[PDB]
Amino acid sequence: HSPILPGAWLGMVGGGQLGRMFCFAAQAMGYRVAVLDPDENSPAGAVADRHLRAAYNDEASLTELARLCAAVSTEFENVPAASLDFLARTTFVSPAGRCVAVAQDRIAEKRFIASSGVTVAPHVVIESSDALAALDDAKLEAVLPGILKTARMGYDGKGQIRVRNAEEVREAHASLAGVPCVLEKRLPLKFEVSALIARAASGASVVYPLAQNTHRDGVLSHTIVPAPDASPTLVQQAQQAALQIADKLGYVGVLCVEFFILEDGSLVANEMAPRPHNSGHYTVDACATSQFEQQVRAMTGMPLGDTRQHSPAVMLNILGDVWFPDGPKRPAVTPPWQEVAAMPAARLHLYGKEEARCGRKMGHVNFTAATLEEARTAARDCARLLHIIT
Ligand SMILES: Nc1ncnc2c1ncn2[C@@H]1O[C@H](COP(=O)(O)OP(=O)(O)O)[C@@H](O)[C@H]1O
Ligand SMILES: [Mg+2]
Ligand SMILES: [Mg+2]
Repeated sequence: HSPILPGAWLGMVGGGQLGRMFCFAAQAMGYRVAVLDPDENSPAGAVADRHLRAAYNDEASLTELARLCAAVSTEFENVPAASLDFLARTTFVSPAGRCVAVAQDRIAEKRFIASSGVTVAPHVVIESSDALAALDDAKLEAVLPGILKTARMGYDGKGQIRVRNAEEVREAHASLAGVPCVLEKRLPLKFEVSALIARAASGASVVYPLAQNTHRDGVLSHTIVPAPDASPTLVQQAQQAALQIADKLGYVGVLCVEFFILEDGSLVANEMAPRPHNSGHYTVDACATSQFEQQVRAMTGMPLGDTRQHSPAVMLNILGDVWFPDGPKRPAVTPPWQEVAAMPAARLHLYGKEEARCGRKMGHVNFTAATLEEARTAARDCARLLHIIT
């Protein structure tokens, strides 16, 4: 892989905020970015050097992208793997379609992570309605109460149903149109962490500090780095687990592995994203090389960057709910960005999305300071200001 050098065209399939932040990282280093995204108002397309407005399976546009670009990546975990494989006929694609196919499918993903030597949650695979019908209630009850999750196309807790007995499992599967699913035992979670790694085609890799993540209603709310409740041993285990998965997968790119720490202290792998991750946004303001720059480096065959964290950090997600302080049925109110910007620790990142909607990710604020407790305190003050907390 002769390295792809500054000045070249780099392709990005998907045009959300992750693709937008990739654009800034690539363009700062002198690359040009072509974004393929069907939406006219794409956050990434708005800043890309070129936006191909097309469906992710459009043959002509895929051909155009691969002809223009020396290397192509994605920011969209649910992208069709066949689109990445089509692109790889004529250009370098990182991560490869085969890797994305494993990570985007909960059944394949749990099997693969287990086969890497990493513990996953107790679960029952439900391949089809016919298969579920043949399972006895005891086999379901062994992982109940639990969560029925669609194997494909879930994000932000969607495609998931709580289930408390075998009958609810069967009704839930019908409610999900009978698609393949995983039934996971609900575990007693003490805290959640994510390991962020980048891996080059050579097998070289870098790892970030462990991020400690808090979710509300299944959506990431904030991230604290380095994880205050993760001992050096656990940090080491979680990092090695992500690297073992990435090595076995032949993964080239940025990989984020989410973990549970249970009340008994055990580490359980939840899922992985074949891309930069919401819980890695802090790297932009806290680390030498951001996760977006690692994606550039991995896909170009350039050396991976240093992951040194120069400042402790907290990321606070900004959902569209913040625009509705008087409730969703009342008019939107522009959030107090002038008061956020008056906070010394605050690094404001807004995605350029036109319409604020509840549940929609509109931005994030990174808080950096000399000490983690100063950053945590600032993020709490900002959360109260925005009515994220009381
Ligand atoms: N087996 C489980 N036990 C307990 N909590 C869980 C389990 N699976 C998921 N959760 C909770 O729900 C959140 C979202 O589930 P996850 O499968 O990660 O959804 P998504 O893929 O949409 O991000 C997790 O971060 C975790 O807090
Ligand atoms: Mg996944
Ligand atoms: Mg998750």
